Amino acid sequence: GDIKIKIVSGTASSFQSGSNIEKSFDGDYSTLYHSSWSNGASNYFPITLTYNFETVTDVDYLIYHPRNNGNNGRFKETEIQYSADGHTFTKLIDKDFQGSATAGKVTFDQTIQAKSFRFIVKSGSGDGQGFASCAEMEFFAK
Ligand SMILES: CC(=O)N[C@H]1[C@H](OC[C@H]2O[C@H](O[C@H](C)[C@H](N)C(=O)O)[C@H](NC(C)=O)[C@@H](O[C@@H]3O[C@H](CO)[C@H](O)[C@H](O)[C@H]3O)[C@H]2O)O[C@H](CO)[C@@H](O)[C@@H]1O
Ligand SMILES: [Ca+2]
Repeated sequence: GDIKIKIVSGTASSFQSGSNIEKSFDGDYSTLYHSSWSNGASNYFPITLTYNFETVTDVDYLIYHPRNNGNNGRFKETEIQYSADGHTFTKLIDKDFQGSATAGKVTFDQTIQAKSFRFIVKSGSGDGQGFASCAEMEFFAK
């Protein structure tokens, strides 16, 4: 029924080497995007994650999949943004994933036309002040 949108590239303002952003769109729920393990800085958060499609595309909802074992980096408070040209970004919604260990779905009020999505991760679960991590990020159209 629903169509999954292909993520072709992305960026992360913080990553641990070997755990860069593309590990969250490789289709494998065991591989992780993971922010830098050096999480002691006062300005460590927020962490900004950008997911890019090939072209502007119709999108109706997204699903964030946290790591399915371990508690380091489960998203908590975020701002979700998107962009129609990959450069200029528009606030979509504030979403609090609550540090949940299960998938978090966000359904948009209306279909949006996006080439890119961006997550401003303000907080995340884990040791110390927390981390940001993601097993898979998915985007769908109805
Ligand atoms: C024993 C020790 O050094 N404890 C310190 C504590 O370490 C936090 C650390 O604990 C576990 O890791 C151990 C060091 C060891 N490698 C192990 O496997 O037991 C956690 N691993 C597991 C499987 O539970 C570590 O989780 C990892 O953390 C990474 C980020 O650092 C990343 O998120 C990985 O994905 C994740 O598996 C981690 O929790 O740290 C405290 C304070 O920070 C210190 O006081 C202890 O001495
Ligand atoms: Ca993955």
